[PDB]
Amino acid sequence: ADALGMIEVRGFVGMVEAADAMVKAAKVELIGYEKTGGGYVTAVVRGDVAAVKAATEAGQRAAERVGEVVAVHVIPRPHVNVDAALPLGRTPGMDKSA
Amino acid sequence: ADALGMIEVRGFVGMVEAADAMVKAAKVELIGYEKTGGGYVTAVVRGDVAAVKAATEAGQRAAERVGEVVAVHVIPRPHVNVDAALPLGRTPGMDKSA
Amino acid sequence: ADALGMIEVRGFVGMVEAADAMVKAAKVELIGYEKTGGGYVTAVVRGDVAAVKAATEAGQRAAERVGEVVAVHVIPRPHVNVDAALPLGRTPGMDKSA
Amino acid sequence: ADALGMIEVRGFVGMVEAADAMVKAAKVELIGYEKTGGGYVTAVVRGDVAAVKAATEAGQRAAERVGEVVAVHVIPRPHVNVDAALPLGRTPGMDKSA
Amino acid sequence: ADALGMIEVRGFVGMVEAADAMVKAAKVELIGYEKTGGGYVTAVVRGDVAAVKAATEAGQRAAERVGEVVAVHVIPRPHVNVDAALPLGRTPGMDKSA
Amino acid sequence: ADALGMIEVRGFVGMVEAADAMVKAAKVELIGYEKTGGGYVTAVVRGDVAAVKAATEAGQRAAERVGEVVAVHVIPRPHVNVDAALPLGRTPGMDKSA
Repeated sequence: ADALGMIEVRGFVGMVEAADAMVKAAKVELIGYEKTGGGYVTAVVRGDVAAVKAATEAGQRAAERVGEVVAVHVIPRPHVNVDAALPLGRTPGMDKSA
Repeated sequence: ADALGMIEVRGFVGMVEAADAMVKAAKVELIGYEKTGGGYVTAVVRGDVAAVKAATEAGQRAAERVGEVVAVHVIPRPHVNVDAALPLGRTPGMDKSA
Repeated sequence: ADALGMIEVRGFVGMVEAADAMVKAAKVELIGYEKTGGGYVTAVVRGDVAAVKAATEAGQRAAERVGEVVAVHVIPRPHVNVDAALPLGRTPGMDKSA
Repeated sequence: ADALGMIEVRGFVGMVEAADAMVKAAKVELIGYEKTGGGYVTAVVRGDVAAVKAATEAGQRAAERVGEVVAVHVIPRPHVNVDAALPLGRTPGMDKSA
Repeated sequence: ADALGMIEVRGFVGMVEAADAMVKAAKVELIGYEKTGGGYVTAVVRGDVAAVKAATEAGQRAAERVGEVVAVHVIPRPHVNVDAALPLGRTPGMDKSA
Repeated sequence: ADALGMIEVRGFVGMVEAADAMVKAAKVELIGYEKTGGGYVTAVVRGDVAAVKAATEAGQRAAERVGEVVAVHVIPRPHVNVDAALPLGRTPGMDKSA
């Protein structure tokens, strides 16, 4: 599975800026955003480990100027159970080559 | 794609005043508002880069008199993945010109 | 469009008292209330500029005795885009004379 | 219209005790409860003005022993627009006598 | 009606530990849990007064070690209006012997 | 019934890292995650008592590096009423062996 990048912000605007910067910096796909209430939202991007690493670093830098960044993290090889149980945009089995 | 303008406020009233001020200040379309819970809401406008910039600065000014503004930001050239994955009122492909 | 009055309270009871006082003080219609989570709720009334001004002032005075008022604001002539994009009870086109 | 009694608590348990105490203290009907997020909930009772006043004071007393009461308020003669626009268990027109 | 026991925790894990300890300590039924947002959740158990009293005391002791307990309370004889209007797992009339 | 493991975090990213670490550390199934609002989320894993214990300690370790962990707890032998009333991924009766 592709690597996993996540930028959590207590602020929609900052999360949007994180997402925009990430997809512009590297070959990663913004698959969606998670809403957990209380003003907390998370931008999720996926791609190769190198791409997700470069995107996440750029997303953090730019979002920090506009909003309240809660967390920034990269998971190079997410477990298949994680992708199946959590909404991260790469449901196992969703593949034409499968 | 149109430029993107956003005023985030922990308060519906302040966001409404922001939104009202933006569409009055320049030729921009208020496409809707995002609810992220915890009292956090974001007014979203779209238009040309010059127009959205003029709108947001007036919106920040107006919202600040009524509420606690959380974030104010403009993205002149938002990435297509962002408009596709996030609800910003400019879904790629939604155009009569095709 | 009719003028717009809004009383935001972090407390349902105080918001209800705001709403009750507003419709009693002047010729304005309580069109509903907006729920943005985190305990935040907003009472929305509409009517002529003078009526909404008198209502909002009475709503603020009484609500302040019972709850936590977040914001109080009046918009005399809300933009048509605001009424169309936001739930303020006067959707443009919803008129028998139209 | 019946008088309106309300006990708002940042805590479900405290609200439940408030509601229980109100309907036990006087001839009032617990019509339901409002959820505004952030842990905020409001118990709503309806009945004659004397009954709701007796209920709320007992409810405040009982809720205070269990939780953090946010607001306590009585509206003897609520405006018809309020009962029509807000969920208080006495929708105008809902009556067999017509 | 059976007695009513409630353990409110600002934390799902602590609420789960409360619920588990309660049903293990005495003859009470965990009927469900109430979600009021802001991280607030409440475990609700019902049974005879003695059983609910023993359960609630054990639920409080164990939950306090794991999470943030907001409120703990027992209602021996909840009013019929409470069980009808609030989701506490004993809707009046839901009985085969009725 | 399988043992129950839980990592609660006020942050989606920290919870995702917890969940990822748990299923990687031991033979446990991430059954899902609970959303209680206010930014609070809980990762839920099921498996043998030894496995879930190994998972949670690794999950706490991993989540703590990324976010603010709210609660960490293991229930070796959860009561059947808990699995029936709460969404923990092991509904009693859901078994081919019957």
